[PDB]
Amino acid sequence: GSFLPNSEQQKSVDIVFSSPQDLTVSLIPVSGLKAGKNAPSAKIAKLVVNSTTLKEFGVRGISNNVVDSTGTAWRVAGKNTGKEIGVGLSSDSLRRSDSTEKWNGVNWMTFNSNDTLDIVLTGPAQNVTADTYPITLDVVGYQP
Amino acid sequence: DLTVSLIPVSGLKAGKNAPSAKIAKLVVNSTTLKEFGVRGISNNVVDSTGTAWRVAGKNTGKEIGVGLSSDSLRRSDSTEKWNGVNWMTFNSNDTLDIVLTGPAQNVTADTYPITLDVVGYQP
Amino acid sequence: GSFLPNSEQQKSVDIVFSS
Repeated sequence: GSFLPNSEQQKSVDIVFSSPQDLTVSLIPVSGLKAGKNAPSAKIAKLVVNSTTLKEFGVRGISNNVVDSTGTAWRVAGKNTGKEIGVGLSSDSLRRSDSTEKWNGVNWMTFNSNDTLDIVLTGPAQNVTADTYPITLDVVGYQP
Repeated sequence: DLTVSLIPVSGLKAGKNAPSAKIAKLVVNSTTLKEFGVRGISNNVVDSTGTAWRVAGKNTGKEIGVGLSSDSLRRSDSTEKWNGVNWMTFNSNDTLDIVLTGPAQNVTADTYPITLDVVGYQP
Repeated sequence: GSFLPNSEQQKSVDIVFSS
């Protein structure tokens, strides 16, 4: 047989894998918190995560004492007193997850980029000593 | 002569993708030629027939393995030589699938180019 | 499918209880 050199053609096209890319984040302490006996699930901070090119954001609390398998409840220590309080995502916030994902095994709960979520005092009513309590969260883009 | 269409699959997704996921359809039609040969063209062709090769994220600069699907390869009429160069041949008026070769490739969220050379063959 | 470490992000604030 034979090849027809004059019939040779090059064809090119673009392939696109999309749209997961990026996000912005903001963590706002609640005003007017008072020491002493607090209401159950008292709100203490608002988490905002925003984005166009992403949707499922993952979030975990980071501290010296994380108390559940998804890192959505943990304990933090007061700067001046060292006293511990229990903090975490509110029950309402937990019920608004998009999924419960396992980053190569590590669990995360996921949420729509652009939602706000509430961080609360967890469990029954807590008696909180006047102090400053640091909270740290890690946020991440998840992608199905 | 030959009329060639190369059609990207739409809505593809980032990160772990299916092994052999389909990524493009090659359509070769002819009224005059019974067969055609095809090779991938890139900066890294990885087999002796040019039916598997690598390409990369235009913005992120990272690679992916692509090539004819195993089903498509098994539809070949023959592998012929043009002055010593291997070209796998296929019936004209057929479609073939280009796929992600190898395991569940972690495709990065980007755009990737593919180039093929197609030539008429008369057996 | 996956996580994007490319866009993993950490954030800290101080919560203040007065009394």
